[PDB]
Amino acid sequence: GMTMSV
Amino acid sequence: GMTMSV
Amino acid sequence: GAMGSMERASLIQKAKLAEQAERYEDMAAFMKGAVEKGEELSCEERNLLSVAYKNVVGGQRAAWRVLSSIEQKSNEEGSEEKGPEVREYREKVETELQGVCDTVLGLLDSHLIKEAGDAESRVFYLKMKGDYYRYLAEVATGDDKKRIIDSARSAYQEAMDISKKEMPPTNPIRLGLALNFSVFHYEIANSPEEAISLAKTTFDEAMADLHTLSEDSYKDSTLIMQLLRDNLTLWT
Amino acid sequence: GAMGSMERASLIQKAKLAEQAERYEDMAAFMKGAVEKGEELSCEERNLLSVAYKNVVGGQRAAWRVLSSIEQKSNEEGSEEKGPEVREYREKVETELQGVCDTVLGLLDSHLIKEAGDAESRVFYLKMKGDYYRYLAEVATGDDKKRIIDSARSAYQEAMDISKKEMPPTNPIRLGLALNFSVFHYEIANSPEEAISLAKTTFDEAMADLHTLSEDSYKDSTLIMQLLRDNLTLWT
Ligand SMILES: [Cl-]
Ligand SMILES: [Cl-]
Ligand SMILES: [Mg+2]
Ligand SMILES: [Mg+2]
Ligand SMILES: [Mg+2]
Ligand SMILES: [Mg+2]
Repeated sequence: GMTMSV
Repeated sequence: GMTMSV
Repeated sequence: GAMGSMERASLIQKAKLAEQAERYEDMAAFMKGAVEKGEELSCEERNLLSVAYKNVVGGQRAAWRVLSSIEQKSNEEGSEEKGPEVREYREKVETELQGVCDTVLGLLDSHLIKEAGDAESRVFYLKMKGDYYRYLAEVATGDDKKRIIDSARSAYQEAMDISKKEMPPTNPIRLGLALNFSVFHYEIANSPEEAISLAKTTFDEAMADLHTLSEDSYKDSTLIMQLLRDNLTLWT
Repeated sequence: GAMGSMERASLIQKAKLAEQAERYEDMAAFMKGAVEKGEELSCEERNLLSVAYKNVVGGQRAAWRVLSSIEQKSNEEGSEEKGPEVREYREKVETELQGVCDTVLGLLDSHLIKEAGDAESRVFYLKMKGDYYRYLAEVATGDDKKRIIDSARSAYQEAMDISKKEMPPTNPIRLGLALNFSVFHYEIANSPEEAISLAKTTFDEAMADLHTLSEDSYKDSTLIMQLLRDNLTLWT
């Protein structure tokens, strides 16, 4: 559900 | 290890 | 104060929004503004005040402990000298924490406690007074440490005396007060036997009164009884 | 600025202490002070700057989303009217978030980006510029929304062009830039096909270069490759 970014 | 308070 | 222009009800509404957003500094500032309107607080409002500041000072205490641990290691045998920065930053966090405690104690003194006549409000506020003097005691190291400790003790003791006279042994405020006074004895007053005795007697008296309660009240009481048991398991 | 009197090295040291204490607002203020000393930042220092502000704005974004959800529900059919408070408090958090983004963008513009000549610093700072315009875009609703979106796109695109020319496909900065530009396409630019294509091509090119790496570099690269895969699994 969470979109991953860094 | 944690002492409980409220 | 920056909240002086906002309606009391709007401050309460925004305190609840800040809680949902986990914005506890905002939540505390909103509830400070609500207290400063000068009207007494309802049960729900008192718990909003407590939740907000407990979370703010809880984060400060956790950070202070991290920094204090680093500082203590830096003062061991064989630790390289790194200058004043660790001490300075621990002092910065400590000063901010003291400021929050002073703010809460100021709200209690002007004028929450003196207007609180019912046992549920008076015991709640006196427990808070004990709690925030306890947090001041955790970082105290100077001339006034004994007086800070005794201020915590005195507030807890007055709350205990009222709670035993006016509340049943399963009352969650009475139980949480006893839990925290027991922690005060163990962590602050160097009195682990008093801490253990208080927690055991509180637990046993509450156990014997559970039969009087509804299912919902039984859940509220047993939740705090389990915290007393957790401490007793840690301490014995 | 309040950090103008503190040594650069002391600011860096205290930024690392604040990170250990999870005091990210302090960490950001210390690193802002270090940037304002006017010297370029080392690799480690750049990552301290990024960590600090990513955590601060991350908390603000999470709170803004909570409040925006509440506000949207309040504007549905059959929702009781509760006054301006939800909007006001969402606006308060939004303004604070915009202020943090503006601060970061100001540091990049005065004068981190113009002094950054090596690929590793220039790509890092241009990715940051894209990221903080993306965060502004998430809350934008007015006349300048298209220009905010294009500012994010332009910064990401310049970073991508340099990274493809100057860095191997497994470079963690290149990988994280591509990850975030892919998120920009999916969440901001309404371009899910571009998002998917970028993430797949980035992943596959990195896969084919892993054989050149040490065990430690392989761990760093595969960590970010897994984030690309996570998004592809969410999106397909
Ligand atoms: Cl400091
Ligand atoms: Cl507000
Ligand atoms: Mg009024
Ligand atoms: Mg009264
Ligand atoms: Mg100097
Ligand atoms: Mg240069």
